[PDB]
Amino acid sequence: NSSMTGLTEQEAQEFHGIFVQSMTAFFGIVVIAHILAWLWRPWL
Amino acid sequence: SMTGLTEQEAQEFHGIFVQSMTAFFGIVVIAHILAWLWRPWL
Amino acid sequence: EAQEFHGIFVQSMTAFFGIVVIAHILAWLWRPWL
Amino acid sequence: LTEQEAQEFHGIFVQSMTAFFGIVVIAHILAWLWRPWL
Amino acid sequence: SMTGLTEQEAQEFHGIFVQSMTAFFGIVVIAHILAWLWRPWL
Amino acid sequence: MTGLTEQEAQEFHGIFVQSMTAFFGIVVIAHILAWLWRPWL
Amino acid sequence: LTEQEAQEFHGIFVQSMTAFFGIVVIAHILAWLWRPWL
Amino acid sequence: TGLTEQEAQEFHGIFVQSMTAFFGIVVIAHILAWLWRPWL
Amino acid sequence: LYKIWLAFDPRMALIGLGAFLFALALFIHYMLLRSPEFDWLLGPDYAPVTLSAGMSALPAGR
Amino acid sequence: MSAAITEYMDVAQLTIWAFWFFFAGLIIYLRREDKREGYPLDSDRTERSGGRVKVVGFPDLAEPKTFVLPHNAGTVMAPRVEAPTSINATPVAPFPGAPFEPNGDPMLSGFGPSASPDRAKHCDLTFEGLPKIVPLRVATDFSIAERDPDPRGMTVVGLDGEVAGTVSDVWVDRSEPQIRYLEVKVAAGGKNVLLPIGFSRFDKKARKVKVAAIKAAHFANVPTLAKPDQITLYEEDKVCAYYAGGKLYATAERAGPLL
Amino acid sequence: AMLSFERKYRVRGGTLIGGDLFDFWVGPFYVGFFGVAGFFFALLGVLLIVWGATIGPNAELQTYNIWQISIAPPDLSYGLGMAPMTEGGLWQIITICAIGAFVSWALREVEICRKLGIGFHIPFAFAFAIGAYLVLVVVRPILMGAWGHGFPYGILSHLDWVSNVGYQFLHFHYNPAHMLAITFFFTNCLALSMHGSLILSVTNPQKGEEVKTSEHENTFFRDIVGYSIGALAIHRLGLFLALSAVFWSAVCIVISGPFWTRGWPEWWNWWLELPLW
Amino acid sequence: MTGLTEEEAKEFHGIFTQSMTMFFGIVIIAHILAWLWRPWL
Amino acid sequence: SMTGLTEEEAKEFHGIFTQSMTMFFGIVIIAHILAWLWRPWL
Amino acid sequence: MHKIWQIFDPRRTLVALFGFLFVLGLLIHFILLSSPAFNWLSG
Amino acid sequence: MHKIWQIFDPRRTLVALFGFLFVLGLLIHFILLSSPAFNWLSG
Amino acid sequence: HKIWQIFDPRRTLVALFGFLFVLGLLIHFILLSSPAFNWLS
Amino acid sequence: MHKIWQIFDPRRTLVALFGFLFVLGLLIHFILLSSPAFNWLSG
Amino acid sequence: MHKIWQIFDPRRTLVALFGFLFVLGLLIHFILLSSPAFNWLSG
Amino acid sequence: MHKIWQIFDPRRTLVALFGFLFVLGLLIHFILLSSPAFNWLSGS
Amino acid sequence: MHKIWQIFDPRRTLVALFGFLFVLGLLIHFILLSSPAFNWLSG
Amino acid sequence: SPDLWKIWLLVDPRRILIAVFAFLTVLGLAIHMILLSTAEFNWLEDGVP
Amino acid sequence: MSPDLWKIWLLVDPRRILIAVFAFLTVLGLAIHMILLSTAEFNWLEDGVP
Ligand code: BCL
Ligand code: BCL
Ligand code: BCL
Ligand code: BCL
Ligand code: BCL
Ligand code: BCL
Ligand code: BCL
Ligand SMILES: CC[C@H]1c2cc3[nH]c4c(c3C)C(=O)[C@H](C(=O)OC)c4c3nc(cc4[nH]c(cc(n2)[C@@H]1C)c(C(C)=O)c4C)[C@@H](C)[C@@H]3CCC(=O)OC/C=C(\C)CCC[C@H](C)CCC[C@H](C)CCCC(C)C
Ligand SMILES: [Ca+2]
Ligand SMILES: [Ca+2]
Repeated sequence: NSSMTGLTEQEAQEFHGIFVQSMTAFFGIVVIAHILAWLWRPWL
Repeated sequence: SMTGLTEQEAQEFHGIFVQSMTAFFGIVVIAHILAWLWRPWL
Repeated sequence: EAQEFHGIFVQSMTAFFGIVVIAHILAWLWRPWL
Repeated sequence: LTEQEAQEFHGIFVQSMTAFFGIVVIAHILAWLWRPWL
Repeated sequence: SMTGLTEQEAQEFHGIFVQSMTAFFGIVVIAHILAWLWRPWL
Repeated sequence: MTGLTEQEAQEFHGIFVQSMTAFFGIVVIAHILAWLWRPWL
Repeated sequence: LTEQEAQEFHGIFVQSMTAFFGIVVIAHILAWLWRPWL
Repeated sequence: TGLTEQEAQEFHGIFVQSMTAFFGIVVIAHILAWLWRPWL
Repeated sequence: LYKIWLAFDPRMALIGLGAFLFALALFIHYMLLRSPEFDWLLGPDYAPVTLSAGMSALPAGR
Repeated sequence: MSAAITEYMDVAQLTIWAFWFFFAGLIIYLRREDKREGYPLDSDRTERSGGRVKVVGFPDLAEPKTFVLPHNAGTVMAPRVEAPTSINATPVAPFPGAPFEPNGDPMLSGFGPSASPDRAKHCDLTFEGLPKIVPLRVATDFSIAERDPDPRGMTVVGLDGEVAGTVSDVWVDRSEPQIRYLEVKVAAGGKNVLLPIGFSRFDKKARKVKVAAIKAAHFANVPTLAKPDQITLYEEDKVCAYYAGGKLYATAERAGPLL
Repeated sequence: AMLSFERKYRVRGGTLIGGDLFDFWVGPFYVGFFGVAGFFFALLGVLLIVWGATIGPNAELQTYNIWQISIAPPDLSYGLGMAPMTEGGLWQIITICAIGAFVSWALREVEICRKLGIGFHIPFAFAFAIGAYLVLVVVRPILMGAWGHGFPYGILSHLDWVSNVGYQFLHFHYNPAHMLAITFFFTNCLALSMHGSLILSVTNPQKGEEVKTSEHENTFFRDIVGYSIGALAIHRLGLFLALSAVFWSAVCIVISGPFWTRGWPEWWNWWLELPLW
Repeated sequence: MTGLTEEEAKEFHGIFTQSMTMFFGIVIIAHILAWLWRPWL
Repeated sequence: SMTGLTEEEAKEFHGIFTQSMTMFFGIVIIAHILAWLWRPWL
Repeated sequence: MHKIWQIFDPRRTLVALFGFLFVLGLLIHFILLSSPAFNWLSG
Repeated sequence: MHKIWQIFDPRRTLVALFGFLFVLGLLIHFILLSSPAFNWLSG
Repeated sequence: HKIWQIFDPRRTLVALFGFLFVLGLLIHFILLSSPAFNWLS
Repeated sequence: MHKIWQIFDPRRTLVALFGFLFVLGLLIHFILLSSPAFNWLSG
Repeated sequence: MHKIWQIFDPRRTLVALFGFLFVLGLLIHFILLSSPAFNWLSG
Repeated sequence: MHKIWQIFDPRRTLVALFGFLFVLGLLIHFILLSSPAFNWLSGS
Repeated sequence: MHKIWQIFDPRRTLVALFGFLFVLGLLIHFILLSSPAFNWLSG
Repeated sequence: SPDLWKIWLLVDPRRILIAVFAFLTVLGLAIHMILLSTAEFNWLEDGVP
Repeated sequence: MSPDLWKIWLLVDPRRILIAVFAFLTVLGLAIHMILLSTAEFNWLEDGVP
């Protein structure tokens, strides 16, 4: 029949590719923001 | 896919969405530059 | 038609923004906030 | 709902609006003389 | 013709609606003139 | 639409107007007497 | 429900009640030894 | 309850056996509790 | 402007207008009663009580 | 025994926390009872997986419970499974959550406010086994209260004030003595159709029944009953749903918006 | 998702405002125009509540304890004007957002009623709850002459408001409209337990029994109290009791302060001073 | 009783075990850092 | 029968349920041994 | 002017009017009684 | 501009517009009364 | 100009007019809450 | 007494009994904690 | 990223985003109005 | 004596008896804990 | 890990994920603003 | 008990696992919170180290 | 834990367990952080260090 979501290997692979790339860019900005925040005011 | 849009029209919407979003970000960046000149918060 | 309406929807905004700009210019003359 | 009964409504609507705005202006001028707010 | 009045019934109603309104407004003006003499507010 | 004829409405309105005027007449006299007793303005 | 089950349940009920009362009597004897209330 | 005597004898056998096991460690717990701090 | 009575029921328009005007009149009369300056129920010869020797009508608050 | 359990804990704090554990358990129980109807859910999540994923949320479904109907009318399970049903409408837009536009004539579509399930095709029975909703012609000992106007002979008018027919008979509930339906003789083909009392506005002074739901011309397509002197639970829903569709389909202005 | 019988009811139309633009569903919810407006009214109000908690009464008293979070109305010295954001102005904006959210919720129910072709009893009943809220934060503060008479937005702080307003009349139990409102509330709770019990006891009968009929329901309470109101009328009665309780609660608070300033027991002096005794 | 085959049950378990292990790995590193920053026992 | 579980499945489930419960108890015992070393309560 | 009675039922508009005037008359008298400036029963 | 009355019903538009102007008029009067500097029912 | 194929231009004007009026009210009230910019004093 | 399961459902009885024992176990532990003599959590 | 519109329909998304941005903009302005050091209407 | 179970249902009697006895037993223990003379958890 | 999207609906995941991140982002900013040590708008 | 595995013939060994996991978590939360309430076993406010 | 620990996913739905564990861990993580912030010893935003 199909998977639990109706997505094949290629569909899941394609979404995962964009998902991890967007998540990587989001985490990249987050890391830069926390570096700037640490320079502004260290918390630990 | 699960929206009723094809790849061609979803691409067409994305172009208008991005250009509008870019113009919004540009006005925002200018706004914060002016706000920083008016009264810096850091 | 999404183009004919856009010709008058945008036309109305410019009149509204122009009055808005005039009001804010007068408001700034009355009392600056920055 | 055709132009014959849509142009008649516009003529009454604008005439009422102009008359409503005309006395509104008079009220504010009188209000300004009574107690200016600026 | 939403209600059922014709061009004649509606004009007869409007004829004395104005007259009643004029009578009502005239008393109102007298009331406010008398109210002004008793105790002006402006 | 109610059922009253135009002629029958004339009969009611004539009595209504006279009765309303009579009630207002007593009311006006009552306020005139009240004003003579103790003016309220 | 029937007549024959009545004596069957009653025999087990009586024995179960007798055993329960037996423990109760022992507990009260111990309770009296620990701290008499009369 | 639709439970004939065939299946009401081994459920009881486990139930009694489990109850004895449960009561067995209860007694040990109370013996330890009594040694720690007697209540009578 | 008979067009108004073509689209609005005369019985409902008068009931609504009469109720509106009566409600408006009651509201405005009360608005005058709220202000002691225009509270005619205090009497034509109303004179506020005179506070002397450190009297205060109200207790001190915030 | 004291009020203090620890330096900070006390009996009142334990009691309120004990309630929250019970209340959490109670809500789970109630939510489980809620999900005895209309579950498992119908979703694109299930449709796209080919029925591999059942949408039930949390808590999941309970075991089926049995309702033994009186007069051996059968036993109905509350968390049952119903056959798939096809709607008589098409989506206005393909995105999920979009509504549907009824096909054909909306009044006769059986969709939206005119939609109705297929109830059991047997009459609702009184405690003694007689049909409950029957006309006054067979409930002879039933009668209209003396102080109330008799609906028989009243004129039935539609949404637009046009005459639709006359009340030929009154259908009453035998178990609880109240009016349920007005049997209206349609003055277009002389066919008697039922009018639920919930869609009837009596005008006692003019002896007129006002039906704001549908027009006078719509009374010709009211669903009819197989037996003239009794109505099944299946037919009650069909009659009531048809009038309900009128509240949205009778006039173009009823679909909205106001502005 | 949607209920297994729900798809045949998801029809376009019935919107009061917006037409096809907002006529859709998000999960189980129907949104419509007022769902969009109601959501962002609620979103802004909630975010300003969190911000009000973030600044707190002051820096030292600021707390995120959900019991202690409190957004207070302005001082009475501000009257009916707007107050600064940290001096009650936040409460005024949140109140406006709350009114927008509640009315949008009621109007969204109207659109849902129109879609389903059912009566409008539910939005009508909800309007009473909205009206009671409007009396508390709009009508009574306006009659009293200050927005500071509204209750603060806090889980426990609005109880302190109720306590102190109650003792502004020295014994609030003697408020005659309060007594009537409580009678309806207590009667409603009694009627709800009776109705819930009767439905459950009939559809879930004794072991090895069939589902009872409407005759059993009528017979049951006739056997107890000698009267049965009927299957339809108990829902009228329950609605009437619940709405009457809220109506008389709105009356009881709007007469406390605006239309009565003495202690509430003193109001009964009209009865004690009758010349009959 | 879930519609999951034998292979998917093993396959899901394999990825689940890895993901849980990596999550537990990060948690352990975080707690080691937390312990160095401010020990609680 | 009652649970749709056969005699062989119940034997299978019980063996690993006991194994998982035994390992969970083992972690618990270690935790309480450490807790007793840290701060005894008896 | 007389045609207003073809619109409003004369029976209902007289019971409503008389009841309104009676309530209004009672309201005004009670308002004056509660006003010390116009209370005529204080002697 | 003149043909905009074919899309928006003039009866419903006028009803909504007058409801808006009335509520707005009350609001402004309410604001002025609430402000002691422009309360004309004082002084 | 393609925004009108996803938004009905007649429903949008009502929402747009409702939005702008609400926004204009909020700004006026915010200015009234500010003593420096309260013009009714 | 094996016959006691003829009238008591083994599934219903077992879960009810285990729930009964748990709350009783909580009740007795908490009663002991409330008693200062038997409170093992205090120093 | 154009395939995000194959996941999120431009109908529900474009009006949700504008509402979220407007509430976010209002919230930040309210936050600044509530901060004395950044209240531009203080004078 | 054995004839009592003809009218009284043994299934209903047992559950009511067990519920009654447990409440009675719980009540008596609570009463004794309330009385300082018989409170065994006071340490004296 | 690409097979997680054969378990979870990507559309339902993104809405839940984006909604959580936005709430989490607001939460941390609010927490910082509630502490005077990290409030960047106080001066 | 010679045959304890027979328990899984009357209680579903799926909702039992969910109930056990939920029950153990709640009990574990409760005991931690009880210890936190104690001035002796509160490991976050005891000042050690 | 035996080569048959994978049998659990035949009993419990992997998707519902994953949703339950993710929601539980997120709530638990928020709860523990909030508990630490509520203590003067472990509130890292108000300890004044550095
Ligand atoms: C008070 C003195 C000590 C302390 C004394 C103890 C003692 C004594 C115990 C714990 C136990 C626990 N403590 Mg501790 N603990 C302290 C402070 C903490 C703090 C904190 C931030 O301060 C936290 C978050 C915890 C958290 C924990 C959990 C790891 C554990 C309870 C889990 C549970 O209920 O599973 C129940 C729910 C389940 C679903 C269990 C499932 C069992 C499965 C089948 C077995 C494999 C598990 C699988 C791999 C998933 C992992 C889950 C684990 C249970 C963690 N402790 C202080 C510092 N703590 C208990 C423990 O060791 O449990 C393991 C325990 O006995
Ligand atoms: C010392 C205090 C006094 C006292 C002083 C007061 C004061 C002051 C008040 C009352 C009010 C009430 N008192 Mg009293 N009262 C006292 C003692 C009592 C006793 C008692 C046993 O002694 C009782 C039974 C009552 C009962 C009552 C009720 C009649 C009434 C509260 C109900 C109500 O108003 O509904 C109204 C319901 C609402 C206002 C709810 C509004 C709902 C809104 C529209 C929806 C909100 C949606 C929400 C945000 C959704 C959140 C989303 C979630 C995810 C779900 N009082 C004592 C003697 N009492 C109140 C009243 O009458 O107000 C009208 C009131 O103000
Ligand atoms: C003493 C207080 C310390 C502190 C001590 C700790 C300790 C100890 C821990 C954390 C942990 C976390 N801290 Mg910290 N933390 C502090 C201050 C912060 C602040 C802040 C603004 O001050 C924030 C926002 C955070 C936030 C976080 C999160 C990154 C993390 C909890 C995530 C979670 O709940 O997963 C729950 C949600 C899920 C698990 C869903 C996600 C499922 C994913 C998809 C699993 C995929 C597996 C795959 C193989 C990839 C693995 C990658 C890892 C899972 C990351 N901390 C201060 C400085 N913090 C925990 C952690 O490290 O977790 C990683 C942890 O143990
Ligand atoms: C406060 C100063 C004065 C005072 C100032 C005033 C002023 C000013 C007025 C009154 C008026 C009235 N006063 Mg006074 N009044 C005072 C103290 C009193 C006391 C008292 C015990 O102290 C009493 C009992 C009254 C009583 C009255 C009523 C006679 C009258 C109210 C009429 C009404 O309500 O219409 C309700 C009744 C109806 C609407 C019935 C309608 C009848 C119509 C007109 C047709 C029927 C006519 C006839 C009755 C019947 C013939 C035909 C029939 C149909 C068959 N006053 C004090 C002392 N009073 C009012 C008045 O005079 O009205 C006439 C008035 O304007
Ligand atoms: C503060 C200084 C002055 C003052 C300064 C001003 C200024 C400046 C203005 C006014 C204006 C007004 N003032 Mg002023 N005003 C003062 C004191 C007062 C007092 C008082 C008792 O003190 C009153 C009663 C008023 C009253 C008024 C109104 C006459 C007018 C507002 C009309 C309006 O809002 O139209 C809106 C209402 C409608 C258009 C009708 C609403 C219809 C109904 C109510 C709604 C339902 C609609 C229905 C269902 C369908 C209708 C369809 C059609 C019938 C076809 N002012 C003080 C003394 N005032 C304004 C004006 O002049 O307007 C002409 C104006 O600009
Ligand atoms: C006050 C002095 C002591 C103390 C004195 C006692 C005494 C005395 C007793 C306990 C008992 C218990 N104590 Mg202690 N206990 C103390 C403090 C604690 C603390 C704590 C936070 O400090 C905790 C968590 C506990 C926890 C416990 C439980 C292990 C146990 C209650 C079981 C129960 O409620 O069953 C209710 C729940 C059920 C019955 C569910 C049924 C499921 C279980 C698995 C039944 C199995 C049956 C059988 C054994 C199966 C095995 C068969 C074979 C394998 C074939 N105690 C203090 C320190 N404690 C009791 C006990 O030992 O019981 C075993 C007991 O008698
Ligand atoms: C110490 C306090 C510092 C500060 C320190 C930090 C630190 C540290 C961080 C931020 C972060 C953020 N800060 Mg900051 N920040 C401060 C003051 C502010 C102020 C203000 C008015 O004072 C504002 C408005 C912000 C706002 C922001 C956001 C831009 C961002 C959090 C977004 C988010 O939660 O996404 C979650 C919500 C979503 C993801 C919803 C998404 C909606 C749409 C539909 C999805 C599109 C996805 C897109 C395709 C891909 C996203 C990533 C892209 C690569 C851009 N900060 C002060 C000065 N701030 C975080 C950040 O940088 O994240 C990027 C972060 O780590
Ligand atoms: C009038 C009879 C009773 C009644 C009826 C009633 N209530 C109703 C309805 C009806 C018929 C609905 O149809 C509607 C509903 O959807 O019910 C499920 C509703 C409802 N009644 C609710 C609550 C409620 N009703 C109450 C009372 C009553 N409701 C009466 C007793 C109370 C009380 C007594 O306190 C509460 C809390 C909701 C569950 C729901 C309406 C939901 C709603 O309006 O949603 C929009 C708002 C949000 C989603 C979030 C709030 C947004 C705000 C901006 C936040 C600020 C709120 C507030 C100003 C501050 C916080 C309050 C403090 C006191 C803590
Ligand atoms: Ca420590
Ligand atoms: Ca720090």
